[PDB]
Amino acid sequence: MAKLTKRMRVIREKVDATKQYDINEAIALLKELATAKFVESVDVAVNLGIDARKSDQNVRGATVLPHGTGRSVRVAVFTQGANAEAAKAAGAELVGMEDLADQIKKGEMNFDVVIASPDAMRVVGQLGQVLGPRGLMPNPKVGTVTPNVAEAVKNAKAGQVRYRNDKNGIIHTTIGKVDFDADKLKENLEALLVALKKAKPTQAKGVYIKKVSISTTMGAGVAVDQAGLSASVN
Amino acid sequence: AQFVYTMHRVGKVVPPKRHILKNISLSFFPGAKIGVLGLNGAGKSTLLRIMAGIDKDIEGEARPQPDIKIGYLPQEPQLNPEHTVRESIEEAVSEVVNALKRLDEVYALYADPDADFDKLAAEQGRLEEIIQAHDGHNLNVQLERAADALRLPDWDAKIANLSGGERRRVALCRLLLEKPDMLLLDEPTNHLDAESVAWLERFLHDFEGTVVAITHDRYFLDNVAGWILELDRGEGIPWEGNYSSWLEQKDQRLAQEASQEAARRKSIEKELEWVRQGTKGRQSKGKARLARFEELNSTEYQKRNETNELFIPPGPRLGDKVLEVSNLRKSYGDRLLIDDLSFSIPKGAIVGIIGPNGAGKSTLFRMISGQEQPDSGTITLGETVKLASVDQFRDSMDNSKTVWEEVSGGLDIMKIGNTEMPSRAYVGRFNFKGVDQGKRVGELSGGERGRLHLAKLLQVGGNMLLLDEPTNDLDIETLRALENALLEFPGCAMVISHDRWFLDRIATHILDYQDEGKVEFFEGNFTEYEEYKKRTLGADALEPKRIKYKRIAK
Amino acid sequence: AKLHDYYKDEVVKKLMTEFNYNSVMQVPRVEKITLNMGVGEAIADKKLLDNAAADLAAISGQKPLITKARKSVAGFKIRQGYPIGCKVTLRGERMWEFFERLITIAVPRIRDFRGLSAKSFDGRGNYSMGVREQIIFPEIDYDKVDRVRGLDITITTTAKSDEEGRALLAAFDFPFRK
Amino acid sequence: GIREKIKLVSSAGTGHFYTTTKNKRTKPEKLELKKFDPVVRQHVIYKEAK
Amino acid sequence: PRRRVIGQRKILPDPKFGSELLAKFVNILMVDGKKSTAESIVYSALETLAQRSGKSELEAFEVALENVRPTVEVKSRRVGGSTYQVPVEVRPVRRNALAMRWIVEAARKRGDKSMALRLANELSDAAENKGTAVKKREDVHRMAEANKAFA
RNA sequence: CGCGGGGUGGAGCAGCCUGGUAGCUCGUCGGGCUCAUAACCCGAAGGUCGUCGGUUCAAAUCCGGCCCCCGCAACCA
RNA sequence: UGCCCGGUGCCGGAAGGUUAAUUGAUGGGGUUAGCGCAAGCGAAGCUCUUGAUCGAAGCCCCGGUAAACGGCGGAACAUUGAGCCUUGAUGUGUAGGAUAGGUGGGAGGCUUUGAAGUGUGGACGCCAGUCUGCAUGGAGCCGACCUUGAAAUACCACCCUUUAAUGUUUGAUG
RNA sequence: ACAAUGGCGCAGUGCGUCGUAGUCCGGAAGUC
Repeated sequence: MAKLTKRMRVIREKVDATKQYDINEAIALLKELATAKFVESVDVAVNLGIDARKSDQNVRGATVLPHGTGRSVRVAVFTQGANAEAAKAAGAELVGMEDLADQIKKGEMNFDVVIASPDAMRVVGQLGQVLGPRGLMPNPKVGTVTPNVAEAVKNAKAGQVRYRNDKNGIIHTTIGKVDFDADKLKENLEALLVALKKAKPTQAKGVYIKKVSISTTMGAGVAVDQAGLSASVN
Repeated sequence: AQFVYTMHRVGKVVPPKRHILKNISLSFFPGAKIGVLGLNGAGKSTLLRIMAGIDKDIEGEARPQPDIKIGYLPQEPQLNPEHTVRESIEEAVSEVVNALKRLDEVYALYADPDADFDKLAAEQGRLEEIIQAHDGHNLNVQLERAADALRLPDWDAKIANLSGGERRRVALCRLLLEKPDMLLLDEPTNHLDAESVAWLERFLHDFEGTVVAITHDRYFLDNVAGWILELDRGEGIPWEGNYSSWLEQKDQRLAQEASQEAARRKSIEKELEWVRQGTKGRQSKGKARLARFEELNSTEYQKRNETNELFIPPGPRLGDKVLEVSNLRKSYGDRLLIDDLSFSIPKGAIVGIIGPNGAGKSTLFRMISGQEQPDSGTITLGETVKLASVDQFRDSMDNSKTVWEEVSGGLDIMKIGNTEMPSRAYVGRFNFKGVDQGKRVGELSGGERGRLHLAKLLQVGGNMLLLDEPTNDLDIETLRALENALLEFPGCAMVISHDRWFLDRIATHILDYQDEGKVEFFEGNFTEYEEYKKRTLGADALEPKRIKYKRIAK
Repeated sequence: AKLHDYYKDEVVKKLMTEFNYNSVMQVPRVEKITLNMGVGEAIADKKLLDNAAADLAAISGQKPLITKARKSVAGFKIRQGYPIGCKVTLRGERMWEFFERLITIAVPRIRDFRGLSAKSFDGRGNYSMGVREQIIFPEIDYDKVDRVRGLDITITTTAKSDEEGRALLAAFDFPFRK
Repeated sequence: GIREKIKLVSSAGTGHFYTTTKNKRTKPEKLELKKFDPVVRQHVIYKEAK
Repeated sequence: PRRRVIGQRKILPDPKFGSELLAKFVNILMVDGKKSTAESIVYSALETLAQRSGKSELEAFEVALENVRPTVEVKSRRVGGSTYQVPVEVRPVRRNALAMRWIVEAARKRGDKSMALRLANELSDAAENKGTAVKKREDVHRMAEANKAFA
């Protein structure tokens, strides 16, 4: 793959390149180092100690964070039959009976959260092995298919985040936008950190954070010293 | 940590033979590419059977790193006779496929009116942790296409019809999807064709976390090949590098050592000889005579197996036309093996047979031996021609039988071809002294199980040899022995090889299995075929195709 | 099949009234007949005996008993318990069966034979003889056997004299045809 | 010489072994017999060898 | 003779095509003094090659003539009380004389049922460069290449 | 008397602690190269392993029992 | 005033083999915040043990020596490894030529020129591609790609490996 | 003599046979 291009080098030479700062300081830097592309979304790339090769820690799943993530909380449901029969009252956002994720190579990205069902997943989504070159197609790897579609949709609309570890222990997660209040951002950050403490490493050394890297859709990123239990965000 | 594997004072005592491994203390680190070398009986396959954990009846501590997955590839794989797809799916993705099938049942259950949603959602969590922990799976087209790119026989083919390299290449490709991090493997160079050896070289060379094998090829030792673990008195001596001049140095290190030990012993005997005349006896008569002789003066054992060598029975007298094939055609399903093949073999002729594993070489042998028939064309043998066949498949009745008994069949006197001789003396001409004869087939090295195999099938008389992969199981001193024996045999033989010198010995003619139904016959030494090949190459140079790039470089 | 009956009635009364006995149990009845081959097959070749075995088992309907050497011989190397040949003891049915086949067909086909030979007696009353070429039997041919052997025979009978055995032999039917 | 000393381990009873000798010169095979277990108080297959 | 040495003496033409390369070719192949039994199996060898292969009869001995033709050879030259093997370049006259001989010697040595058969084998393996005749030449090559040092 | 080594074809030796094949040099024999003789070339022959028997399935080998040749010692007085 | 360096003594050499103190890495064991009616699992810190890494003289080995003992037959600096970053470059086990590690962000740009094309030097036999110097050009390549595949490559984090450069830290020799 | 430049049969030649074998070879030996 292509690596660290001229555009990223030069943007980084204007404000800042490869260092850790306090959460208030980092985010301020990131916000103004943004270029455009499109109005600034923040995501966080969390390096922790993994026992994930042997699934002895839960760091591939998805949990609701107290504020609704991304810029629009965008939900699509691949489902069929007697599972979304019982989502009649609640309502799935979008039903794909087979075909609903296919917009990507036409220059079109679109979901915060893809909900999938047990009848659907065997058809569509069951090869989770490769999705390349991005991980958006619905997969076994973040897991937990629907017992009924109803509850799954309610959770996603409320503010559910799909996170995996990469390969070697970096857990990439959408926190929100930069327009969100320091206090509204703080909460999601704190929430992802307790989510990991619950799910501890069992013998990857006791580390729930190591190196925090932080990013937005276009600019250049920076790293945090600590983002969760320190004070404020802005 | 640096220790990917570590060994503390490891040994093995075999009181019939000698001590076969002793005081092995080594540390294996990331990035290292190690070939373990030595003769038959040097303990090199055993050292790898210890590190793989196969053999654990040892002194000392043989200990792996706690987070590595460790891959081991033996010389005769555990793949059952079952089909190619079924054995390829079996020990690799099964654990993930069972998790993906339970995960589909859980999908089906979400649409069932009586399923427990809370226990379904916990089973889904423990399934997705398995499928992610394993990571890979059977997949839509991957492994299946990868096996076809790496040119393995049919996905619906039987593992039991598959020859040395193919069956090993499947086993390896599988093994690698199962456990990657450290490789421990049992002479992987023998019985694997040109494109498969160039593949194995590339893979081992790029490898992570490390590689530990064995080889008998000078090309391996130059390309992969970072470190050399010499085994020979049962001690291990790691040496960093190198090239074929080290082998020459080793031969010179043993000739110096054997002669310096033989002089020290002789030097001691002159001093011992006078002693009677009128010493007091004192420390020499006890320390010299009782303690030094038999045990301490007995180091010369490994160097002595070099001059036991090996034997092939010569022919029954036989005429000028041995074998006549005209326009022979043979296929297996849809795969053309042989098409319009014609050759006649003259007396004193040694025919080399080349090409890939599974090209159809053994199926010719089977038509000559009448366990097959020509689909089209004809095979005519002379009338007095007697055949002696040597397979890839070298299996036998039991593993707890003696060397002598497996070869003799319970006879003191054997009729070897047209002539009677004592069996014990016949079994010894394959390098077997009375204590090596009394050992069992399960105990023996592959290289001893190789001489054992040849010693057995050669009793019917050496009139017409059909040898498939001779080099297979052999250690290098047994390889020198087969070569020396073959330099003294008269010929009437059709023989396979993959090994350049061995090819150079076995041609006075060539059958080159090139492609489906293309098998070429040429009459001459391998050097003659080589000059012909360089002439074809010449003309190939000017022609624009990216075929010729492989004959130029890798 | 055949000889069995010819023995009960005709043969038995003929012997009875030549020795003028009054008990019909004082008449010789054939007791057994042994088919030994022991031409050293298993001294230089274990499977040649297996062969040899099978060849006696073709004329008798069933596998044979593998024979063994009873002490150490230096001049032939062997030892006690060492295989060396094979027998088939015949009593009853198989006795009859063989006996028939033999006299009828085989005995004409013996080299230059044309009469009677009844001079070989143990002392008790028992008869033996050899077989040089095995192919003299109606079901053993050269276009059937892989290579030719001989074998030898031991006819035991409840005779108490060689007058007795000698008569028994002459009272059987040698027809000189195939 | 000395016919070797094995220590025959138990696997439904005791955690120990009974003690005996065997000829390894002619048996590369691992020994097993029924020997009596005082912990189970019943006879049982004993296994394991040198 | 050392004074009255002379070159080839008037070979009798090819009956069929008229080439005096073919004339020589036949000559060489004969034994016990019979051109008839020679030339008989020669035409038979040509026909079987031009048949199998499909080639003209012409190029079936002319591009066999090129690939069996040598370019250097090995002379065991005693030079006093000492002896050294040396190469020299084979004399043009001799150079394809040698060629045609060897194609007959190759088939005599290299087996098959009959001499026309054995020769319709070598006439292939000539022009392809692997033949028993090809070998001879790919042998006096190696052996003038090591001794290339001396001369 | 007391200790121990070695007896292998015609000569001089290997093998022998590992019992299943007797190997080497010279000479001899037969064939060649010389006019002839040495050298030289090709091929072959000659051995109960000093013996007698023993354990062993089997001894040149391991173990004993005789016939030999050579060494070591014969001392405190 | 000759012959012997195999022995014993010694001298000269260390490339390899074996090798001390040193150093204390890894594995193993003990304790128990805590998880659990629960059996039994066990973090951190502290210890009990094993002894990676380095490591010489000696010794094996290599070369000598008998007017040796004796024997003389049948603080700086240069070079150079390695631990961390920092800054780059391939990321090819099946198609797909391949630059599809993998996940989130995410559909339009400044990188004031960043076009791009034509050509030069190096890099990958993935040499289609891009990486990467310099001239013309102060200008937007590129995303149904072209193509296969269940998935297609805009564009920002960033993952570790094979590896490189700077910052170094450290261990060596000189 | 040892053989298909041939053997046998009706030097050479015409047919027909044998197909490389100790053979229809040679008159056991012998594969030039």
